[PDB]
Amino acid sequence: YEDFVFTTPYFQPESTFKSVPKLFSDILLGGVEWVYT
Amino acid sequence: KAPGQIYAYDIHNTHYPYVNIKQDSQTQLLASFRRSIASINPFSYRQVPSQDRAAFGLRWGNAWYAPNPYPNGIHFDRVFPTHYDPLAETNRTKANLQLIKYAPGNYSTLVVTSEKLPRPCIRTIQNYRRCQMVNGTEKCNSEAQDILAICPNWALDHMKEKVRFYTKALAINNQTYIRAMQVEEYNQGRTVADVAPKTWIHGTRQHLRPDTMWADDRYTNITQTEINEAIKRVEARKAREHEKKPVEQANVNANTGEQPVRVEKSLYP
Amino acid sequence: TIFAETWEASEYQYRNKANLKTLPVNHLGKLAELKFDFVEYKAHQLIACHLYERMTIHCMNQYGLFKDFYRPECLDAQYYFKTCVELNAAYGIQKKFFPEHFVGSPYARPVPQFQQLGL
Amino acid sequence: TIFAETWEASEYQYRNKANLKTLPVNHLGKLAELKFDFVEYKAHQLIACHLYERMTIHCMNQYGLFKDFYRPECLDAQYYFKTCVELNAAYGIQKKFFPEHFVGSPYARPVPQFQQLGL
Amino acid sequence: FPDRGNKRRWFKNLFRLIKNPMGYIFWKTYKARLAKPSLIVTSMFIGFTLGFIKLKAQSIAYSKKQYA
Amino acid sequence: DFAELLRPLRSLSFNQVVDRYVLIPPNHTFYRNWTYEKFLGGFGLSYLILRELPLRNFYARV
Ligand SMILES: CCCCCCCCCCCCCCCCCC(=O)OC[C@H](COP(=O)([O-])OCC(O)COP(=O)([O-])OC[C@@H](COC(=O)CCCCCCCCCCCCCCCCC)OC(=O)CCCCCCCCCCCCCCCCC)OC(=O)CCCCCCCCCCCCCCCCC
Ligand SMILES: CCCCCCCCCCCCCCCCCC(=O)OC[C@H](COP(=O)([O-])OCC(O)COP(=O)([O-])OC[C@@H](COC(=O)CCCCCCCCCCCCCCCCC)OC(=O)CCCCCCCCCCCCCCCCC)OC(=O)CCCCCCCCCCCCCCCCC
Ligand SMILES: CCCCCCCCCCCCCCCCCC(=O)OC[C@H](COP(=O)([O-])OCC(O)COP(=O)([O-])OC[C@@H](COC(=O)CCCCCCCCCCCCCCCCC)OC(=O)CCCCCCCCCCCCCCCCC)OC(=O)CCCCCCCCCCCCCCCCC
Ligand SMILES: CCCCCCCCCCCCCCCCCC(=O)OC[C@H](COP(=O)([O-])OCC(O)COP(=O)([O-])OC[C@@H](COC(=O)CCCCCCCCCCCCCCCCC)OC(=O)CCCCCCCCCCCCCCCCC)OC(=O)CCCCCCCCCCCCCCCCC
Ligand SMILES: CCCCCCCCCCCCCCCCCC(=O)OC[C@H](COP(=O)([O-])OCC(O)COP(=O)([O-])OC[C@@H](COC(=O)CCCCCCCCCCCCCCCCC)OC(=O)CCCCCCCCCCCCCCCCC)OC(=O)CCCCCCCCCCCCCCCCC
Ligand SMILES: CCCCCCCC/C=C/CCCCCCCC(=O)OC[C@H](COP(=O)(O)OCCN)OC(=O)CCCCCCC/C=C/CCCCCCCC
Repeated sequence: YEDFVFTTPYFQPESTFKSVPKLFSDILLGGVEWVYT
Repeated sequence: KAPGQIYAYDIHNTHYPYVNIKQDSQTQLLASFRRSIASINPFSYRQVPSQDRAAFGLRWGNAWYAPNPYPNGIHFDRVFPTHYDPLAETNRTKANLQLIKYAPGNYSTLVVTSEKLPRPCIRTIQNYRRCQMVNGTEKCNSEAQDILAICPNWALDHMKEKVRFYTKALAINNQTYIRAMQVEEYNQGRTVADVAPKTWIHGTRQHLRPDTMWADDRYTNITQTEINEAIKRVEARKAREHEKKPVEQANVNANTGEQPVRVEKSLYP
Repeated sequence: TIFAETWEASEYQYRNKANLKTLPVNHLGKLAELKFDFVEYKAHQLIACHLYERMTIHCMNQYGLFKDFYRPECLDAQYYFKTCVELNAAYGIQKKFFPEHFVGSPYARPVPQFQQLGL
Repeated sequence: TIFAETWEASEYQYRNKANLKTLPVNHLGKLAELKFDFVEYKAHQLIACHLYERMTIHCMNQYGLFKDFYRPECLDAQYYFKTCVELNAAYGIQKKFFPEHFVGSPYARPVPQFQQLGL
Repeated sequence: FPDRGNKRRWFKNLFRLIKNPMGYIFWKTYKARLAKPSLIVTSMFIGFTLGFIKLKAQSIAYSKKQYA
Repeated sequence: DFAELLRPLRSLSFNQVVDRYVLIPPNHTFYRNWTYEKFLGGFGLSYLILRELPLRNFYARV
């Protein structure tokens, strides 16, 4: 670019329209441990 | 319907070998007396196990015996640095609370283990392999998706890593192959026809003399006069060998502020 | 940018880092601490950080900015509005350039292709 | 396989794992616990695990395997020899197929190529 | 000279405690137990003592959890 | 002595060795831990006898 070289592989513009359906995933702060007394 | 006996019982023919490791006169005398009356002694304990009765280990006086744990330099200090050396003493001193804690596994070795994948995840793999060898890979997409869905994510990470390890182990075994199957300069053009009809015994001490002067009686009749005459001859040959000497190389570890190369250590300080 | 009134709380929690902050919905209880009369529609209270902005305008219209705006109900509204738009700007950038940090992203813990399993 | 009498103690320590064991040199002090007379050369005491084996042979020649070999100095020699060849076989295999586990390996913490720095 | 009649007196009381601990504790505390507190105070002593021992046992069991 | 450890094996075939020392018929009805109960339980029985020592001095029995 402006007196600078940034080596990157060939960009694929088709990756923009990649169908990625969102999946359910819930985090439970406060859950089960490995062992109990 | 007699109880089964282990192979050790036929070696000793008794269940009560009073084996005590403590080698003092009092202990071995009492053990010999107890070994003789063990048939009618109510205070008798087995040291040879069986199917019907368990047994005790080796006795150490009144306590029990266990070998000294293999020397281990790992330890953890409490009050002051003890500089523990496992080779400085014969028997390992007991760990005091305020002095030291030794490494875990007094009697332990290094092994390789593997987790067992879940049963439902195993069944999906068996279903894919079976469907593969019968219908081919191209008609097993559904069975492949069942593996990605049912197997937990940690199992899939283990399956992914096994392929990468065995790829590494494959390259390592093949590099050993290339070094092994490489023909050295002293074996150029030599085949199995040039091998001598010798076996392992033909290279032992009886047939091939070791490189030591007193391995046999070869030099036992050598007098001092013949020694002086030999020193003259070995110095005559050095008038042709000493003419050349390798050149001193530059020191790659000159800078002490640089990570030094692990160079071959000198034979002598 | 969040293009809705509501967002999943878990989608703004970190998966590989300790969760020390959340991105909570607007605190509607602070709206009842305003002593004066004002008109507020329920259609504007759920969008992020905007309720605190409207509360600040209502407080700066009733009072000014000098010795009358300095009351606990009005200063918390301005502080919440400033803090809300700062946290959302940071979470928005982190959602855009670090989507793999959050729970629910397929890249937080990537599932391998079947060709990597060696079967 | 170690092709020398001596090895760097740090070359068999783990870099990314807790160090709970060492690979010590042969315990020469155990040789002086044998009460009987024997001939042992110093040129054989440094190579790994071999001194314990020669001690076991000396004890199995002086004593047998029954009621006379069972003394503390002779059982520790047999136990050390069995344990030494078991650890060295495990460390040797781990040195062959897992070289990046140990301190001193360039793959334990790989230094990047200059092309990866983007300068 | 010292009082030689008091020699080894701490050992002798220890062995008498091992021989009959309840008989030793009974007579050593007899005059003190002549003044008996209320049922409430006695219950609080037992309640807080056994409660401290119960928590001590749970702390021991947690140490086995950390060892595992 | 190494050949003495294999003495009970030289008189047997491989099938006899497996049936003799490997394929012991399963019988899980034995009180195997009686060996330990007798040994460690003997301390309590020995105390019952030892607590009756006619040593007159109390501190001698201590
Ligand atoms: C070169 C080769 C050879 C090398 C040899 C090396 C060894 C050297 C040998 C020579 C050494 C001795 C020299 C001559 C000494 C002469 C002095 C003298 O006149 O006697 C004084 C002393 C007078 O006692 P006393 O007047 O009758 O009564 C004491 C008072 O009345 C008070 O009685 P009390 O009822 O009121 O109880 C209080 C008492 C005791 O009460 C206590 O609280 C102490 C408790 C200690 C035991 C418990 C420890 C805790 C751990 C175990 C738990 C036990 C629990 C039991 C219950 C089970 C669970 C409920 O307090 C004491 O400390 C009394 C101890 C004696 C006083 C000395 C000064 C001590 C002050 C510093 C104290 C700290 C050290 C204490 C050491 C242990 C004391 C027993 O007598 C002795 O102690 C004799 C000791 C010498 C015996 C020599 C034996 C032969 C030596 C060779 C044997 C081989 C050794 C091999 C070693 C190998 C190397 C490791
Ligand atoms: C300070 C706070 C912290 C305190 C920590 C806790 C202290 C330890 C507590 C341990 C509890 C164990 C319970 C034992 C059951 C005893 C039941 C009973 O009725 O006792 C009578 C019982 C005597 O009845 P006996 O059987 O008819 O014996 C009379 C014969 O004439 C005896 O013949 P003799 O008079 O001619 O002999 C002389 C006499 C006096 O001479 C001596 O005792 C001095 C020599 C003592 C040696 C050092 C002892 C080291 C510890 C003992 C061994 C380890 C534990 C063994 C198992 C014990 C548990 C059963 O010996 C005896 O009194 C009896 C011998 C003592 C036992 C010796 C053999 C030990 C091994 C036993 C083998 C049998 C069981 C197999 C093992 C079981 C394992 C599953 O006393 C004992 O046997 C020992 C008492 C043990 C407790 C002593 C400390 C209690 C008080 C602690 C402080 C309390 C604070 C809370 C109160 C707050 C107050 C305000
Ligand atoms: C190896 C284990 C190591 C750890 C454990 C170590 C354990 C060591 C301690 C052993 C036991 C303590 C020693 C007692 C000495 C002998 C008995 C005695 O006291 O002589 C009677 C004598 C007078 O009683 P009396 O002549 O029979 O007259 C009463 C009449 O019978 C009629 O009564 P009244 O109508 O005139 O008055 C009603 C009643 C008043 O009502 C009461 O009695 C008050 C106490 C009710 C129950 C309190 C909870 C139970 C405490 C034990 C359970 C442990 C709790 C868990 C602790 C967790 C934190 C560590 O008065 C009394 O009955 C006596 C009260 C005098 C206070 C009692 C002594 C202090 C409390 C016990 C100490 C606790 C230490 C154990 C834990 C230590 C851990 C390091 O008391 C005195 O000695 C006078 C001293 C001054 C006392 C007043 C000022 C106390 C200032 C210090 C308080 C310390 C509190 C510690 C709290 C623990 C931490 C939360
Ligand atoms: C026609 C009438 C009906 C017939 C009546 C017949 C009654 C038969 C009497 C026979 C007496 C029992 C004989 C054997 C025991 C003698 C030895 C003894 O231990 O006595 C204590 C004895 C004497 O105690 P003291 O310090 O001298 O005080 C004497 C009196 O308490 C006085 O102390 P004070 O002067 O300081 O009075 C002030 C009082 C002040 O109290 C008040 O002003 C009002 C109290 C209101 C209570 C509020 C209750 C609230 C409940 C809430 C619960 C919520 C949770 C529920 C959850 C459920 C699930 C949803 O505060 C207290 O002292 C309370 C003391 C503890 C009371 C516990 C029981 C209360 C209810 C009893 C009901 C019995 C039926 C009554 C029918 C008549 C009704 C008009 O204490 C000792 O020192 C000896 C050793 C004690 C060791 C402690 C651990 C022993 C554990 C075993 C004990 C024996 C087995 C159990 C037997 C019953 C014991 C509770
Ligand atoms: C008719 C008139 C008289 C004519 C006959 C006179 C001659 C009599 C002698 C011949 C007849 C004896 C009958 C039994 C045959 C035994 C044959 C044999 O070889 O035994 C060797 C026997 C065992 O030798 P060991 O292999 O070295 O085992 C002992 C180790 O300590 C073991 O240590 P450990 O660590 O290796 O193992 C721990 C051990 C537990 O061991 C211990 O913990 C004991 C540790 C000793 C205390 C520690 C201090 C040690 C001090 C060292 C110095 C001690 C010197 C004592 C010298 C005593 C000389 C006998 O636990 C066990 O292993 C299992 C124990 C459970 C066994 C089941 C009990 C069956 C006993 C028989 C029941 C029926 C008899 C009647 C009931 C008893 C009488 C009321 O030697 C002993 O005698 C040990 C002393 C035991 C005390 C004997 C007291 C009973 C005597 C009964 C006499 C008759 C009753 C009164 C009738 C009065 C009117 C007539
Ligand atoms: C102990 C209490 C005695 C009185 C009992 C009264 C109550 C009666 C009710 C009893 C109900 C019975 C329920 C079933 C109990 C089962 C018993 C049991 O499990 O152990 C039996 C088991 C059988 O052994 P195995 O052959 O290995 O097993 C085969 C199984 N078919 O017995 C034993 O192991 C032996 C130990 C049992 C107790 C021994 C008692 C020893 C006492 C010693 C005093 C005798 C003097 C000795 C002098 C020695 C002289 C040389």
